[PDB]
Amino acid sequence: ATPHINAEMGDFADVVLMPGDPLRAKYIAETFLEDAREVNNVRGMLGFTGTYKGRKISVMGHGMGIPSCSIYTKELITDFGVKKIIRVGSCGAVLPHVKLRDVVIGMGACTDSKVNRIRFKDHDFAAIADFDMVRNAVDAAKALGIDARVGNLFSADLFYSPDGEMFDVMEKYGILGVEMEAAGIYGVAAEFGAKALTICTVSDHIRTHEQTTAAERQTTFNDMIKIALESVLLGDK
Amino acid sequence: ATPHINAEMGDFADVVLMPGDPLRAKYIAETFLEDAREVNNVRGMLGFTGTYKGRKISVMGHGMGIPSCSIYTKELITDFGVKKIIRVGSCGAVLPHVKLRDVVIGMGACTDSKVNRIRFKDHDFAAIADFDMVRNAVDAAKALGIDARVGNLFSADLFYSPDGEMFDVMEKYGILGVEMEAAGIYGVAAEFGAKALTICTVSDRQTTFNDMIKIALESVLLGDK
Amino acid sequence: ATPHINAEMGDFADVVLMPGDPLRAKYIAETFLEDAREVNNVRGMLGFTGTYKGRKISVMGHGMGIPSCSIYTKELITDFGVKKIIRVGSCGAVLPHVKLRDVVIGMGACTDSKVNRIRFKDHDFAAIADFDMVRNAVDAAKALGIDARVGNLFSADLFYSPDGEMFDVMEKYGILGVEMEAAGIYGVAAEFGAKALTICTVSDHIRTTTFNDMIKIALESVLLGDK
Amino acid sequence: ATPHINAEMGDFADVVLMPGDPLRAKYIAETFLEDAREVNNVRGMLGFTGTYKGRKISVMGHGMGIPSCSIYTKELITDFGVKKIIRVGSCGAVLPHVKLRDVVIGMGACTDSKVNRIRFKDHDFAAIADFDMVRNAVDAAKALGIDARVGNLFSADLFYSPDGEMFDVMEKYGILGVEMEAAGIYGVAAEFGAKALTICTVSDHIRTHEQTTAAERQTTFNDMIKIALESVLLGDK
Amino acid sequence: ATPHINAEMGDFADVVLMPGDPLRAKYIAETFLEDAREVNNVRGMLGFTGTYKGRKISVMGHGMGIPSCSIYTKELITDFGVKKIIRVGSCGAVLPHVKLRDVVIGMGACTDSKVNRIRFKDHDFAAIADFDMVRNAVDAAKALGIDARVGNLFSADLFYSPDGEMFDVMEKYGILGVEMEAAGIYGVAAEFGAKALTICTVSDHIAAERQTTFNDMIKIALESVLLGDK
Amino acid sequence: ATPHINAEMGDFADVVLMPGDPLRAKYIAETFLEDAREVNNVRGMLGFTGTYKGRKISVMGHGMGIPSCSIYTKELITDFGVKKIIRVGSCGAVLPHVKLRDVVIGMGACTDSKVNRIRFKDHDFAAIADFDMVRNAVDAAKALGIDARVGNLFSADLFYSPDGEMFDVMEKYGILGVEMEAAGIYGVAAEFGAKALTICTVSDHIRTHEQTTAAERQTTFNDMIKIALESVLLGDK
Repeated sequence: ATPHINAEMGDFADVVLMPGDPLRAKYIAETFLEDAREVNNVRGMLGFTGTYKGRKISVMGHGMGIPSCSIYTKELITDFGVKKIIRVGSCGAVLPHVKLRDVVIGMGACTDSKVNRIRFKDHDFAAIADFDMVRNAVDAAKALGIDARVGNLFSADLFYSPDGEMFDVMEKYGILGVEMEAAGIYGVAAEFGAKALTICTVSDHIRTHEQTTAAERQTTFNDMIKIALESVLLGDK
Repeated sequence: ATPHINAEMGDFADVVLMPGDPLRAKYIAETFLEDAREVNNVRGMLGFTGTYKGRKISVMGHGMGIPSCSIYTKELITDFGVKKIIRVGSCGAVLPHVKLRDVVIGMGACTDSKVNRIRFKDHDFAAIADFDMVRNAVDAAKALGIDARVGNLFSADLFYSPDGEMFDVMEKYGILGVEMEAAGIYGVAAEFGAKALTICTVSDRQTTFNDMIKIALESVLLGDK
Repeated sequence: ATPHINAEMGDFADVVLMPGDPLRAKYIAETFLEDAREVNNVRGMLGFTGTYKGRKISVMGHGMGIPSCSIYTKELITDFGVKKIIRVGSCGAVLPHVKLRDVVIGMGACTDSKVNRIRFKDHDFAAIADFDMVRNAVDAAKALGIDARVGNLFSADLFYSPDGEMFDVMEKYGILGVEMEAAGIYGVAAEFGAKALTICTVSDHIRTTTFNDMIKIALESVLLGDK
Repeated sequence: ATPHINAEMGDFADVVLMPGDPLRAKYIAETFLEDAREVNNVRGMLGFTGTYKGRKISVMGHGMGIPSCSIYTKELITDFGVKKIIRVGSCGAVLPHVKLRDVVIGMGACTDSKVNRIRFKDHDFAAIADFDMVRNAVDAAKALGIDARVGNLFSADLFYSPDGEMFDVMEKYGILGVEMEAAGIYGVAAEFGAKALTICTVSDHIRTHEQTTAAERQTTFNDMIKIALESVLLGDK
Repeated sequence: ATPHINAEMGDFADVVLMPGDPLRAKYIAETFLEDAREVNNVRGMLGFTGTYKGRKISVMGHGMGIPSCSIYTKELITDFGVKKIIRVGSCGAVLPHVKLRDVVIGMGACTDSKVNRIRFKDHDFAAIADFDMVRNAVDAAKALGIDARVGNLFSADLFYSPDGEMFDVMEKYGILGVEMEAAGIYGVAAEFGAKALTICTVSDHIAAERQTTFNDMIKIALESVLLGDK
Repeated sequence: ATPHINAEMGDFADVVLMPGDPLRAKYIAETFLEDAREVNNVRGMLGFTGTYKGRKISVMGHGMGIPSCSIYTKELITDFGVKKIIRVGSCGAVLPHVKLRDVVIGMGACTDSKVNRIRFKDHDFAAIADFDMVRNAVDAAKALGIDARVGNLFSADLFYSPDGEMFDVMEKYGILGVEMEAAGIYGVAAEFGAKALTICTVSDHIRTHEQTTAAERQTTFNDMIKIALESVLLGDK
């Protein structure tokens, strides 16, 4: 076990899907995986392992924010033999043509966190996904007939920012979705030698003010999960 | 209701105790409060309201790290009329004379987070607790036969430090304990005009945890007078 | 003697009150201390030692700004056995409801100086006072009928700051008073293992109770700490 | 014309290959393109336009360093209608089994430059390539039977680093190649709304001290040019 | 030889003049130097060695931007025994009384580059010229009857700056000229123990005239070297 | 009068020499000035005005550190018509070839203070002296048979630094002397539109370990003051 996961090597698949919400992890396990078993509940951060079309797969919450997900992703990689992490999250949109419930794939993740500067001697570390994982997601989505845009996310430390003007800058630079984790997970993946990808579903739009309910975020963003799971199968070929 | 809290104004007391672990919040509610009711379970971040010695009190998890607890504390303050937040958590000690099971009260919280720099035009914001709450907690501990240490915490963004350079520096400048939240909560309290305090037990013991919760709850009653 | 203080161990009490102005130190010594003697005059930075209600006490100017007071406080702590430093100064208020002559106690001090970042590997060091000292001062003030405000100071490097809008930021985050030293003194205290406190009187409002009372508060606060 | 390019709209193709070395640009024009004509010589920064397998294509030097290539790529995007830029460069390797003449594709670019912080309110902008261009390069390389790793570059401001320890940090975080431009070009592409990709050839090894000659860098790194040109043809499809 | 300079110790004089444009280096060699010989052409960054009034002089382009000129100046100093470097460039003006064609001598160079912060542990390194060289340049200009201002340049990383407001800040602080190199050259000079100076002519305010003015700058630079030898 | 100077316009000359120690200002007034009179004593920061070779000259302490000297120099400039400020101080050396008693003229001043960053939008402001004042000082020193070094000072915020390694960095980039004021004075002069120069005598060494006599130090001090005073006369011509 590790300080935040009461499990043993073997309990997790070598690929883990990770939403921020452990309740979404539960819904995914119950809906998409066969023979699902709970493999963690420390701090209520539910994780499960099951099979999807014969392929062993795990799904576990990572909590909100870079510091939270950095803990779980590190633990999975060093102690549970996890090779790939697919974050399956929600994000806010700033772009006019990005719509509620759109699926976005974060090839890169910008951030206002200091964690990567701490890692990288105060220079700019480009927090990027694994290329093959990005391509597997894109191809899985095309096979599924689900649209998906690929580009930059922005991983914010403050969901409630005092600096509203930063959204104008994000939009200018083509940021697809604003969430709170991708850059941190990508940093961890680089530090500990694993592969990672963040896929998000647009749960609110910052300019139009539209949003989804907490219940909707918890269970209904299934397009991204299908993409994630099928991308794993492509990855195995 | 907010995106992160499925409740309405009135469901929370004006004072909220917050451990990181929502299961700890459940434990606190079931152990210390009368008539405990679950008032939030969005994302499993359990929140409860009940009474302690007749005083309305809430307890809810804040999750791990500055960004997580920043969300919950802001929403409680701006949407649920919360006036005081007391974080009740664990910390790792750095000093030789700061023993295991010691109670530490964070009058200040250092951090390697950028959030307060974002707030404060890239200058040094001293992230501090509300003094009356600190005094209340010190007095409540004394009444219970405990000498709490009062001083600086360090709120880390990285539980798993890439290099661990900061540990010796924290020791050098007299930091009492390392955790992952206080500096963020204090920033929120300052930003939105509320009062906050972080209390921790040195974990690097069900008695001392209970002791800390008793300190927090009794400190609130002191503040009410 | 140290590079900036021509005195020897024993010349200073283990508690030193420090105004920015050395002539204010002279005034405090003549007004409050019995059998006061001058113990330093290097650079005109007048220091004195005497007694207050029988308690040995020193008072000495620290000059203006973090770099200046950092020198004097370090030398006092490392070479003269000083355990407690109490800065007694004036500050500007940015909050509407803070009044002229309000007393402010800096439990913390924000700053735009780089000194604590240099100490703290470019992270945020929370520059704080010693809790017991803060409490002693609150209690001493209350005994005199004064409700001191307890919270953050901001220690500016520039008295003539080019960034007026920062004062709005200070107001938004609840800064009680603006001066030029607290954060530096608190960094020195942490660095060298001592205790410090800054008490200020509000002398003006930035942008569009007496001094003797403040000194009494600081001195009486020491007596409480002794008990 | 623009301040650094004496040419007119239409003189450049909508895709431009750019080495930092204008003499490599000249070699590429003479060697890979038919009917190539010089379209720029301002400051000796040679630019050419010709066809590759019937497709109009340009190649032009961008000079050494972020500030130099930022000027040229900006002027090309805003004033000559250029839609895609492919940097075709050289780089130093820090990883043990990245060897001389290996081709590396920068899906991202780290940097110690301040330019993106200036653009992005002092936060972390993830300087990334256009995904489709990355995939086109990967596919072209596969078709050509040429190996090419995809990952992070590091765009340095100081070829001669005072801080040698930074190479250890690059190595730790899996940096494939150290050059001096990708992150700047990616920042310009984002700022002015175009698409970019950096492909490099390993010209020296920072650890073993193996290195190629100035002549070899000028005129023998042809694998990366084949990939770049074939990838454009894929993108057109 | 170095990866960016195909030449050997001795091919260069111990003083090198450097415009950004290698073609202007070629012009200088051809115009003011005798017996000029091309000594570098890697990346087309032309370098020449000749004599001016009997004194061995080199001139070579440095390309655009701090990273570019930093490579050339470093290599000239460490591998080619170069002692003094004089940048002879163009700049943009932000001050009212600074006119097109004015000659500015950069005793200092401000910058928005991170290179000196990298050198100097994230503190403020004042990127300054060598005093004697500045004085030689001022004295030569006087001898030639050319007026010159001595002050701060600003070395910008982005010719196309997203931050329009910074030019107001430069003006407020008396920046004489905005170019893209001096601060980097000065950092190199300090790092490797050589001497440097940047002289610029104002080419913009943010034909035959530009010629005369360019020549004037070159004459100041060359004549200042002679003064420095004395 | 101003908040830190209880004097009236005309009480100061248009040139003010400024040592850190107000007692040194008194010494200078008594030793070099005719008909000296005290014109300030607020905070014990003694200032005097008199004549040197018939020329009106002032001398006033500035206290220790950037924040202290920034207050005094600003007030002299905006409210007392002061055009030139000459700091005359002591400094520590880091270079072995820089000897105790050397005279150093700070044409530039590096610093670890944030004050110039605050002024200059977080970029690098080169804190410099006025060129003519530097030249006047070099010439005055020559005429007195003294060879002054001209280059960079480093203005430190911390006389007792926790960062011992910074001295190696200073040495590496050729810093001549370490003091605590020059960069702040130069920042003020630039902000409020006056001219400044800092001259220092080397009084200690961080790397070497010579030791002088008080007699030698007073001679050298006097030498520096003569240089400052004579440099003013040169500038008047």
